[PDB]
Amino acid sequence: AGADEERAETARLSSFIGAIAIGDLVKSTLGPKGMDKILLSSGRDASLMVTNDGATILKNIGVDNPAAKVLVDMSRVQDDEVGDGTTSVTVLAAELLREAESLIAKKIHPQTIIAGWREATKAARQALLNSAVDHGSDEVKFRQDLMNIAGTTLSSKLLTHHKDHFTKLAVEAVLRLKGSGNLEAIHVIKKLGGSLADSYLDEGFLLDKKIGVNQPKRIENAKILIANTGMDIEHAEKEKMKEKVERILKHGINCFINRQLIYNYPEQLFGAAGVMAIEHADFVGVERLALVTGGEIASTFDHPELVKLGSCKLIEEVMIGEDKLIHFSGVALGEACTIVLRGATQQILDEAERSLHDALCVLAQTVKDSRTVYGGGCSEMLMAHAVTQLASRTPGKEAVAMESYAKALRMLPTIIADNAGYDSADLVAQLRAAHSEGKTTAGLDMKEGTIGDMSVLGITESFQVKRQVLLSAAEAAEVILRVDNIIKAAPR
Amino acid sequence: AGADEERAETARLSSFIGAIAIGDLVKSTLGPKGMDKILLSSGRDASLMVTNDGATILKNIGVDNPAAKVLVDMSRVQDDEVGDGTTSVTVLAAELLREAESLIAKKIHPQTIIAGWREATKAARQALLNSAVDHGSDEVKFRQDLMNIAGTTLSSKLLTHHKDHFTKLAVEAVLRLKGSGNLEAIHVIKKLGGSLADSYLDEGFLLDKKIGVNQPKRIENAKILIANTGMDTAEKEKMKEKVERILKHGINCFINRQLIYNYPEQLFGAAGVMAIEHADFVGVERLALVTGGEIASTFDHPELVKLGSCKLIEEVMIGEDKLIHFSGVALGEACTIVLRGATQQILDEAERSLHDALCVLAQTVKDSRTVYGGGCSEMLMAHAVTQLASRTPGKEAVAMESYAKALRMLPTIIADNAGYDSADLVAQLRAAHSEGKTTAGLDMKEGTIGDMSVLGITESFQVKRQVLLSAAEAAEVILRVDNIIKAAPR
Amino acid sequence: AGADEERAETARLSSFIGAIAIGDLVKSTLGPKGMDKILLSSGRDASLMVTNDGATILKNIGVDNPAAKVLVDMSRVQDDEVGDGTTSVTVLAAELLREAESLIAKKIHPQTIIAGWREATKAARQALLNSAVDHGSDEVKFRQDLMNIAGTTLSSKLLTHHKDHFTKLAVEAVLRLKGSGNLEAIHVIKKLGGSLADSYLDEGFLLDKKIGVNQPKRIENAKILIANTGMDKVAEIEHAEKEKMKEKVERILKHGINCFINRQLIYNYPEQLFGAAGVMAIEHADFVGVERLALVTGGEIASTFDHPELVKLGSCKLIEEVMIGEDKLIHFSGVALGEACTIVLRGATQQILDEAERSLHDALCVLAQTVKDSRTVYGGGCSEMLMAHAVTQLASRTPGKEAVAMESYAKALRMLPTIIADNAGYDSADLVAQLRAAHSEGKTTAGLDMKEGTIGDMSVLGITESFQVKRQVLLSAAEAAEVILRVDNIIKAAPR
Amino acid sequence: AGADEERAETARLSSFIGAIAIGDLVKSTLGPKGMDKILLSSGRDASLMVTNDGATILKNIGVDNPAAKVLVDMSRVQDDEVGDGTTSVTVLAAELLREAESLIAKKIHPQTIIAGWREATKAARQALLNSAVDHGSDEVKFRQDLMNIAGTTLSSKLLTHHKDHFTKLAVEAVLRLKGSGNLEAIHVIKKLGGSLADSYLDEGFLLDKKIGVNQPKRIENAKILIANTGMDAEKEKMKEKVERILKHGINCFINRQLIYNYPEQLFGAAGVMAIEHADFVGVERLALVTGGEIASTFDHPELVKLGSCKLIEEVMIGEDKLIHFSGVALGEACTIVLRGATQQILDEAERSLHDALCVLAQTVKDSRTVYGGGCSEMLMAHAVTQLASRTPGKEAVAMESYAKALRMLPTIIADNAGYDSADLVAQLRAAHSEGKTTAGLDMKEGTIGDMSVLGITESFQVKRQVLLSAAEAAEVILRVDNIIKAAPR
Amino acid sequence: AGADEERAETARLSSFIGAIAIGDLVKSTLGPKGMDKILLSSGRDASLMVTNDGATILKNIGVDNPAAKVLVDM
Repeated sequence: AGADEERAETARLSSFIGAIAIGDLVKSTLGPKGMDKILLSSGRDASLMVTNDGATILKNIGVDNPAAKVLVDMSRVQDDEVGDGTTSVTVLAAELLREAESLIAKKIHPQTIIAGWREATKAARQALLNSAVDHGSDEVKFRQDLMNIAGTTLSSKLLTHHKDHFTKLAVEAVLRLKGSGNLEAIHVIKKLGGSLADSYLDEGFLLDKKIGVNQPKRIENAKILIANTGMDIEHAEKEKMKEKVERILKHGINCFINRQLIYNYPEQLFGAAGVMAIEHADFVGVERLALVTGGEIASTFDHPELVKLGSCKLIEEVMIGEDKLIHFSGVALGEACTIVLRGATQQILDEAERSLHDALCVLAQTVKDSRTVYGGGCSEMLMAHAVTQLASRTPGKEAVAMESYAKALRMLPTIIADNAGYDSADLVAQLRAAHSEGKTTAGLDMKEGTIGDMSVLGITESFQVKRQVLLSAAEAAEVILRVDNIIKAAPR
Repeated sequence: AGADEERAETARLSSFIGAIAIGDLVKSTLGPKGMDKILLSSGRDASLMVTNDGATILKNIGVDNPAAKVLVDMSRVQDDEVGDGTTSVTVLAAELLREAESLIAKKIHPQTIIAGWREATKAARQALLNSAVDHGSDEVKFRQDLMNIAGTTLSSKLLTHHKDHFTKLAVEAVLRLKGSGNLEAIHVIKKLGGSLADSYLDEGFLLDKKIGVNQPKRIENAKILIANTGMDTAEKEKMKEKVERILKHGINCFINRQLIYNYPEQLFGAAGVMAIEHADFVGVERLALVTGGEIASTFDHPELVKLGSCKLIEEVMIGEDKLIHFSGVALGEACTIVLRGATQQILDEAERSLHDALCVLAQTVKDSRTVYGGGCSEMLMAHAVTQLASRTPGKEAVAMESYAKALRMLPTIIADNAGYDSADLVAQLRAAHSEGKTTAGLDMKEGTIGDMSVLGITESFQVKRQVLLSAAEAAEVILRVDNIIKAAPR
Repeated sequence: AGADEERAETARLSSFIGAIAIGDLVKSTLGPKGMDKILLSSGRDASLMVTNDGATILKNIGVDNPAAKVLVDMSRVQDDEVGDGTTSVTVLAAELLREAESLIAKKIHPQTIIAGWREATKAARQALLNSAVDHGSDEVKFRQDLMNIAGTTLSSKLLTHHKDHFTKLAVEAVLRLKGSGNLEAIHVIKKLGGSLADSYLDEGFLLDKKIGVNQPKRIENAKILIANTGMDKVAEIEHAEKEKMKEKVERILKHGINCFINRQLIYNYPEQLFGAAGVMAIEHADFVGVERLALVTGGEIASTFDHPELVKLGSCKLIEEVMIGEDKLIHFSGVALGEACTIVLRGATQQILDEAERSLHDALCVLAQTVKDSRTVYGGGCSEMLMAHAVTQLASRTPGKEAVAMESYAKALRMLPTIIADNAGYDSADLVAQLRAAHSEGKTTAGLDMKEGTIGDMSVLGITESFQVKRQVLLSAAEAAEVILRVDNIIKAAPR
Repeated sequence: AGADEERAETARLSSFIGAIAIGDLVKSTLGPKGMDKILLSSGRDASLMVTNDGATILKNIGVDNPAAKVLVDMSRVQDDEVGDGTTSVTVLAAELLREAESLIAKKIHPQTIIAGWREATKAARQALLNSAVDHGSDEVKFRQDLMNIAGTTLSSKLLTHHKDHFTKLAVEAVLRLKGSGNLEAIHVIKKLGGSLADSYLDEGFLLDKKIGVNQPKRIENAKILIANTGMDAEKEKMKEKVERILKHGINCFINRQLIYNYPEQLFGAAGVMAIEHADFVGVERLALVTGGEIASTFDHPELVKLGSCKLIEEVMIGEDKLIHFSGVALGEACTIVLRGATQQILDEAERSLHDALCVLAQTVKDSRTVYGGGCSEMLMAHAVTQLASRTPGKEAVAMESYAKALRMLPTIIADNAGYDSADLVAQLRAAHSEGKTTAGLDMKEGTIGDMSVLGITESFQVKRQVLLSAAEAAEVILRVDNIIKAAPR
Repeated sequence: AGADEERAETARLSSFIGAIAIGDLVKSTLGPKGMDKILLSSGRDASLMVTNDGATILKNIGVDNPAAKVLVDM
């Protein structure tokens, strides 16, 4: 009873406890019926932060003494190349530690057990495409573009009553995204007001800056000017003023965008002319705009006329249910487009700044991968039936490592059933029988409380989440299990 | 949170902890690789006692706050009609608690789960007699009398070097005592002197006493007199009544259970009669069944109301201690085994094992059925029970599967106390049983798997049927009782 | 603020700790230059008890909570079938625990190693029948009466200088004693003076008492009387006292009474009578001597003054009060029975002369069966080195697991040569290697000669060990100590 | 001062405790079944660092009062000029301290026991000398150059899935440098940019620097100039440098310090490639390669300078620009150079090439190796046990205690395999006694097998350094007189 | 008992409490005989604002640990 001082057995437990504590908070977030949580902290925190995405909160806060923060940091790298959907990778790693309890009972070299990871690779061969799956999106694709994985990513997120519609909108954005040059030039801004649609799709670019209170409300047959150099004895200044206007009247210029500080003198002049300019426009938006507007060659005040190409469908500032912004539309190119999101309404609403970035990635993979797997636990039960056989028929050493890996899969069906509110035990017996039969389409239906046809619901998981999780699941852990717990010092 | 008031889920956990703690101490006492343990206490304990037998130590002390004393008390009722062998019933009852963790996931009501226990009855019935119990042990029996179950009882006891030979001797004792209808006339004394044989079998009853330093050494065509009332009590009249009745009978030996009066004693020496003073009553009762008995009352006791055996009564040196031998009983039903041994705590240890060796063998003759030991029975049942869970509809299936799962730990427990990797042992073990060989089991000495029959290890059939149905009913009452509230006695 | 708090590996330590504590006290005792320790306790203890014999002290006291009393109890059975010599069985068992530190390093299954204990069954038995060389003793035996094992038992004792002579004396005591009669009525005492002999042999039983200053110097064809009850117109009553006197003298004369011994106070009137008559009486005689004496004299029925004549059986040879150099003591001697006999050692109130009494009981046991066994082995550790050279071979011979346990047993014999030499006052390191070469060569007689400072001929010295002590020690020790390490953990829980 | 004064048994104990703490952490790290380890520490570490190689972690941190740090420090000297492979030198040294508890029973003085070390030589020498182990290493050798010990050093480390091949490359480097002692002038670098083989072999030395944006890309029949003093009226310095330079035909300038701007303009037009703040370690090694020169003041060019004129150029081999020095006339010194895939594993390759390099140079020249998997150790145990009986008075005590120590090593290897060592300990003993030096513990087998088939051989140097260092440390602290102040610093 | 530690079901109660706490202040305002509330805040606030309009006051301040700010914004 009691005692804190780490050597031998105590060493494993600190890592063991860290893994179990995080699993309960993340478990609620999995699949179609996930949950949203709020957190409050003193240092560099304003109020409770509610993030649906597990990865965002783990990076943000280092709450306590036990070791687990380093494991958390690594997940971000995964996010850049795929990331989100639902947070499941951390959970599988945590459950790996649970049978370590059985390891003391084993009473043999813990490190020998590492051969189990090699064994896991054997499991991996068996794991690979043995579980029917779904063929996936051809490229662009009609119906299969969405009403799939994005909805699942959203399911945990607190907005899915109307949000699933929003997700459906997002695949349209990804299809246009491919071809130009991987992923950049994507920007979306949320709106503080609610509507049934809850989102508008723009054919151009969305920006939020204004020259000043004075100037005409809207421009047509717009000409766009982009300058690298700022507009920045007093009589000599007037010459700078005049050159700007002289070149400007001739073109018919409707809008001027400059990436940096804008000199005050021209501003007075623009208002009389009827030309709208933007001060300190961000470079990333501008560069994107150039693709959209046909581009410009930006240099010194010589920049006007022919060296400048400007799209002209329409540039205007449009009131959008509350916070108004400038909309660039009708781009001749058509290659780059912008999405405007409207939120449920709350602190959660501002996540839309970088939420889309997480959203773009799951949809982009679905269209790009051209492969998928069946949703709501369909994949997990089928694989579990196959793995149980494998341990029994491999004699001696080979059998112990494979069997332990196999039971890990059983918990996932239950986690989905438990968040459903239906009985987990009733669910387990019925679930296994349908998968055993051979119907890969059949899966967990939370709404029913019983097993049903997953395909009818339309919930499917993309192919990348299943192959990648399996490859490094057994590689990240092995460096750690090679070790018991840490070297000399007198920690904590 | 954290301070002793318990309700619902917190109440269940205390029961859970008590079961796990007991299993680790008892596990080391299973089969051929079992071990001896010594416990020390202060306050009405005398000091340090060693108990190989799990049941004896558990009954003696209620050590701490967790609740398990009542569960412990039950094992003794089992012991008189079967008991011992090896202690396995407590372990199986304890492991049933582990499934309760999966139970929280079930999250509603554990009670309909109980239906699983009757499902368990099919599993219980299905594999313990399904391999090859054996056929025989019809009566007295030549070779098959031992080098079987007694050895297994001894298996849990390390002393089984010299000791397994001792075990072999015990069945000879059971053949005369067979029936177990009435267990009585068996007396064993350990002797302080080392020898390879370690024990001697006496054709009768062994007792340590002498009249005094006078009186004849040996009697033949012996007549035996036992008196309920003492010789203690004009005095000459008591003397003459005793002599007159005595001479006609030819009285060879007199045994009295209490104080003896001196006047009689002078008489006995000249007469040629050997008398015993303050002989223990329990020996006397056993003796009565043995010699046809007698009615013990006042000095009218001699002649016909008394019956006496006619073979041989003499005092014979045993090792380093002087004892008297009663033998040649006409009845033949009751006889005595005398232990010798090296002499130490262990020699006193044999006292603990006597009332263990005797019970197991008695049961083996009556059941006429047995199962393969060394864990052979346990792995086979596990393979068969896995199929059953899949067959049954749903909720029942969930409960049926969990019971099957528990059998897996036993192969592990035998290997774990043996000295070989538990993980490696399980994989190789299952393949042997799966194949179809009943004889094959766990060979602790080997470190792998082998033929159990060669070693001579078998388990009584009766221990296996009783453990299965009884465990179900006992487990059923604890899940059913959720609220346990108690305070310190006084 | 206290507690016992121990788990898993610490539990192992409790078995470990008991063995180390016992070994340090006993090691000094072993061999020719042994050490004597006095133990004093209060509360159901009297004073100054010092025991040379390791077995006697361990049995008497259960000092503390850790387990060790049970291991101790085993040694007494060994003592019954052969006895002592020097205490060594406990020491070897203790060192077996040291390998367990190695066992954590082993880090597999400590119980698997326990298989070695099974192996020890074979290890102990090859130890048997094999080893030391000697022969037999016929009966009575002139030269071979002693100058053998008693010197060996004594070697542990600080006593062996003048005392080896005392030891020689003890077999004379056994020769008169010999038979299967028992070890009965053997009494030996000590006296406050210094002489080369340092001891004397009394014909039969020693008692420190006298009737009074007056009375005959000695009695012959003596009759011995033992009484349970004590001797304890106005003028006629004084006359009546004389009546008690009358019965005592008139029937005392018919018997021929030469000595009266009473275990209590004695009335003064009879005392005058005994002196004139020629009869020697003893006031407040010790009861323990009396019961023992009765076996010697054939006994008697001790009741009221009716006690004389036939109910009394006195043995007659010589009862006298004799000079023991300083003070004077009375010798019963000449017992017809022959079953019981006595010898006298000299020292008294020295400091530890009472340890001699403790020393004495174990020493007597050694001599009594030397004649009965008729078999012995060479002393001075000659027997121990030879067996040790042989056992190294054995560990290699047994496969796998068995070799580790058998090899440990072999090193146990090595320590004895070192202990014998170390207390001698010579360098232990030099002694061990020179010793091994002589035994290896093939000479059984050669052994450790402490006075020499090197190796010498044991047979000339007169030091031997009973064949029985070596056979039994190897069998019983292995099987009995087997029990101790078969159990790794001894615990329970908590009190408060 | 500090004044921590050591007394008899309380002096010995500090040495005893240090040895036990090190052994448990290092034991799991050994050979094929070797494992990576992580550490979190007080003070300035703030996080968990993972180093497979035991030596790297021990030098970085000096955690507590007893001094084991100095024992630790010694292992690096071994690592730079021989070294690693598997960490066992520290483990064997630690195990000998346990016996000292036994030694108090002996109770004379430690020094008498010290006789064991003369006999450590006789018992052990027989042990190394029990023979086979080393094929012979003829000199260079077509296939025995590797796929042996370097591969095993890598085995404890993960990079081995594709880096076993990298290890193979390293032996080629050692063979060309054989003779005149050992190691000098060996260096290794890694480049970001993937290839399946993951390596490029350079016949010369690899340096990562460039003169500037301008200057000829490739130089031919190059002359090398090394200056002890930096380039840093001003025009006169410019004039002296140009006049001397043209006659020599100087194609490259290497200076170990800061370089002045004026000469730089001249070098581009001249056709001479110069290197700013060149590393001294590369230069000294390079000097053996180019024949060297005496570096003085600008008077230095021509005869007082000796340059090698084969081929110097800066080559784009992938991503980061590097400069290749090639054509060593001496032949005594060469480099190697490594490539990768662009992975964490690749940077680990840098960690183990050093490990591979040191082992082979010593393995080839010493003409000795030992059988791994405990083959050498059990055989050694059998020979030593009879030896104690053989020795006289003062000889027969020290040797006997040393002999039982060897017994533990077979046991440690069997457990890390996972099989029961009890069965293993004497089954193993019977095979060594028989006469097969090639037989030993087979971790993969789970019992005993043929070590030679496995291909695990240990450098003879790794085994001598460990055994001698093992108890010398034990005997020195117990003796310690008039200790002064405290802390290794 | 004795602590403010809360999880899952007890956790729900804090959400529960926020809704009840807001209702008592607002109810007085809801009709033809309302009260009037002032609310003075210390730290980066300009004077105490006394508001009879319930919507205006809930939006202006995020007073404490319990969560109700998000309900208010809509």
